[PDB]
Amino acid sequence: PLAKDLLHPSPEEEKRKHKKKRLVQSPNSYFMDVKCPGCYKITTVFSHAQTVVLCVGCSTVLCQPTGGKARLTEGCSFRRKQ
Amino acid sequence: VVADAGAFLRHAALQDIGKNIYTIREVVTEIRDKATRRRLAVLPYELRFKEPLPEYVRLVTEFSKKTGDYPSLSATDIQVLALTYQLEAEFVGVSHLKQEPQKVKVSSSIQHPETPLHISGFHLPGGWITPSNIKQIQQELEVRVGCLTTDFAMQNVLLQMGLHVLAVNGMLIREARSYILRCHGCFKTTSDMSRVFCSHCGNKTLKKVSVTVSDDGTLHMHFSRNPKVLNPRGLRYSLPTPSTLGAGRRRLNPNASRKKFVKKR
Amino acid sequence: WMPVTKLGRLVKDMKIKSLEEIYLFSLPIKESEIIDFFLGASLKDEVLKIMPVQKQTRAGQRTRFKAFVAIGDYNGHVGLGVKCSKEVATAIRGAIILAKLSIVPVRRGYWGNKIGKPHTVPCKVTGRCGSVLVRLIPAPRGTGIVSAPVPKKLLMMAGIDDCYTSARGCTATLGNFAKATFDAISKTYSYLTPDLWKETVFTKSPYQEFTDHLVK
Amino acid sequence: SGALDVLQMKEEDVLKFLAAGTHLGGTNLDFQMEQYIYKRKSDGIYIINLKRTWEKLLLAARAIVAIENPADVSVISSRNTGQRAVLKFAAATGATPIAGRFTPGTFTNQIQAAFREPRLLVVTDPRADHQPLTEASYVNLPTIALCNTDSPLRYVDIAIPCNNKGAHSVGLMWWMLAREVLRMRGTISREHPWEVMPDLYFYRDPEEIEKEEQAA
Amino acid sequence: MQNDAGEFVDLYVPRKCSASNRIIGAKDHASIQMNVAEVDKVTGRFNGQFKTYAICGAIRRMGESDDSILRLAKADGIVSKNF
RNA sequence: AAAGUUGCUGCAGUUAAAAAGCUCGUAGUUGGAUCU
RNA sequence: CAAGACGGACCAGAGCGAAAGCAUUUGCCAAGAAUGUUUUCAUUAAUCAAGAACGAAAGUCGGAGGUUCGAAGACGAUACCGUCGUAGUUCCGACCAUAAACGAUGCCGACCGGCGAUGCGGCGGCGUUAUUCCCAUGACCCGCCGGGCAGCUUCCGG
Ligand SMILES: [Zn+2]
Repeated sequence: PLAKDLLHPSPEEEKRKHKKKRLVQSPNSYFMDVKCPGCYKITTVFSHAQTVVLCVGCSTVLCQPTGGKARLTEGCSFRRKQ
Repeated sequence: VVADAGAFLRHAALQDIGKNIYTIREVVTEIRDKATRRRLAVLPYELRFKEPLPEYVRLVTEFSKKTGDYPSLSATDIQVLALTYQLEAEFVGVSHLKQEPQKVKVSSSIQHPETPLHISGFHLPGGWITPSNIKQIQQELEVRVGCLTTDFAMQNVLLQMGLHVLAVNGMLIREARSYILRCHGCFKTTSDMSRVFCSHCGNKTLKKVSVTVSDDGTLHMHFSRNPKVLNPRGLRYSLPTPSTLGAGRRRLNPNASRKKFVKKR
Repeated sequence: WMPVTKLGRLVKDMKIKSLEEIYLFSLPIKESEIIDFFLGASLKDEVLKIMPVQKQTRAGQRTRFKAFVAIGDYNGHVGLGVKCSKEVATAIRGAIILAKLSIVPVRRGYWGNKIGKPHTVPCKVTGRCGSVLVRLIPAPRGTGIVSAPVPKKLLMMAGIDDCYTSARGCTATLGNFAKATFDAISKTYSYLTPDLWKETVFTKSPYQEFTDHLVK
Repeated sequence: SGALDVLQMKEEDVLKFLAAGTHLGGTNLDFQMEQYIYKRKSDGIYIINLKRTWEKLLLAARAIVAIENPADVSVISSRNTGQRAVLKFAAATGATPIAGRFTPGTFTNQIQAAFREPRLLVVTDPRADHQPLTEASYVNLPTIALCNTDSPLRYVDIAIPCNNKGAHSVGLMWWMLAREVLRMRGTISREHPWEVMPDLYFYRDPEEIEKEEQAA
Repeated sequence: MQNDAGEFVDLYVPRKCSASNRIIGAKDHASIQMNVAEVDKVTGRFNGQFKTYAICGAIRRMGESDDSILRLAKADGIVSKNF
């Protein structure tokens, strides 16, 4: 209190804050490569997806929508981007 | 047979079984109960008063501070331990007793510290309390010289030294189990069951930990592997700017629902 | 007069020069003889009001005289004293003592063009007491004091030649109204102005400066 | 204090700190004292960072060295667990001690037998010593304090973050503050440790003293 | 403060608070002025010099005084930057 | 004029006179940032 | 056995609703806040004169039913109380639009101290449980974020 650099907050405090209440607002989500166990293709999937993303070659269910982050099925691998 | 002040408080009339009844003056002149004072003038005076030698009192003090039971017991307890050690020394050869007490072993459990095991009036599954057992229920009940100690600290240090301790009944004690208070901040134990603040750190941080000792000089002491006891839930609240009744109201955390038209003082 | 405080011991000797270096360090004054030695040759006294309050007990209502007085040297110092005593002369005497204990500096400023000695409040200030609000506004030279009589007395004692005054609340309560204008003068002093923007160079404290004197 | 390679923490210092249980605090936290906590361990005890309280001890020592006269420094403790300790703290430098019940009006009522005018105040326990902090907020008196985590910081200028409930921790920290003020005051040097053992400042229970002389 | 002739027409100048730049009043009996001594950089000896900080009564009453003193000591280099 | 007891400057509406039982709603009043 | 009534305990510093208000199970119908969102549109908004919708209880018109209670009333004692008891209390369809209809406290927006409890949603994590469950999930534990109901503390200021 009464002495804190509002221009340079600590990064853990910026990650702690609400996504709109940061100094420059930014999303908490990400895009990710998903590799189906029955194949080896790459699918670009939003972390907070609301639709059932299907495999382009296997036509299998990749993620299940939830209230928050999407639930990937068991057996498929994922890797974050950027 | 060394008579402790607890034996005088419990009206333990064991002058017939033992003949070497000796004790110190301040353990009998500090009793504040008038019935014990009245009973002291009726009993025959076979009791003798003496003071232990400084060397033996000192060595009692070093292994009392080695065994960790140092702050729990008082100066009169030191005098009683010194007198019974001297009586054992000038009756029996001193090679029987030992020093460098054994390190304590760790053996945890999932039971809660406030589980009422070995309380006579309850029933865990039989377990019944008759009027014939009221005289029997005193403590955990299982040659020339013995001790009439009652508090667990003196019995603990005597069984750590291997000295045979006696009770109000005829037979001796083989196992002695009780509860002590252990600090989880500065790791110091206290056997005083009524204290609430710690000795070294000084916080209100003592918790119930069980102990059990045997005749051989082996001690094992049980924690509780229950996360209910060790959590800082109701421990932080804002304070206002600056007896046993109403005890359960304090054990509630302040940050909780009380009724809207009731008030905490 | 014997001194019982360290500041009293300092003012008993000719080690501390004026009242302004007591006021600079905001030290509490607990003896009226300090200001009697400093500026008591030019103080002027006046009683504002006397009211008997009654405390009823089984032997009747005991009568307690609240005396309202105010003092000042007409040059920049003013104090207001209230004391509840048992009779009249003790009440006015102890009220004089308390008004001596509560003497504050008075910052005086200009209205415009800054020629001669300062004559007005430096800025529009407001004092509060109870529901009573008193506002002091700078005035040109020769305006005099446009006030109620109680602020007339207080502002003449403070040395303020010219002032406009407004008042809100139960001004018929004399104690609250006198305390409101006293608060207003204290706030004339405690206001921050761009001429007080220079960085403060710090001076040795009189207790720290005269420490060999307190050793002996 | 300043990264000058002579006033830093030593291995003996941290060893004796962890031996005396100073670093562990209470179960409450006041939000003005968040910068002295390292972290919150899951047991429920706030630990106090050792370098922070080292620097705060050095700042308090620098504040207490700066007074040339050791006689006008008040050192007060109401709880018995520091009481005799502050008496020996007087034997450190000559700062006047007040142990036991504090007389109201000691700092503010000049017509008293016990009327003192110190220049710094050092306080063992802010919760037990609420009256001397209240009176120090009336006479322009600065304040050093030994503050636990569950301690308010009102009118406290240097709060030493330490366990002050236990006798060993408070006696040790009084001994350490005395050693620092005597080290850079001019009495002792840095090449040799102070001959006074830390256990000398420790408060002793009467139950401890009735069986201390038994082991002679 | 000053008239147009350049003369100093004022009783005295008050001390401004080192924490919040507030004017410390003449009847602010909770305000402090504190002296902190420095040491020699090679031997840690009190060399007689000092540094002065004044804190008004409002900052002390808020409980935010030691934070202000620590920040000022950081500004003057008394407390090390490895804090 | 006092009356800041008609209040734009400039009043009030828990307990003293005083906020509609609640919501929607045209008129009227007010309306984010941005272009050398 | 039947008749109508009413949903105890659980039931709270709880939840939902615009308010009045809402508590037996299951099924159907259409709404809804908060949350999550690297969706879409791009100022579409705030407040209310006129105007409109709902609005406890009592009361009024018409149909049905009247278990209990019960204004008025008839008895007995002494305005109080007891026995009996009409309208009403209940359901359906229209009127009425009033309450201490309360936070005796407009609505929207911004700033201004702390704490930890709780309801919901989201996120992260040692760990314990579905008789050392053989990965996930529900139940707990710790911590964070958002909107809430609601407390304690403070010389923020008023
Ligand atoms: Zn401890």
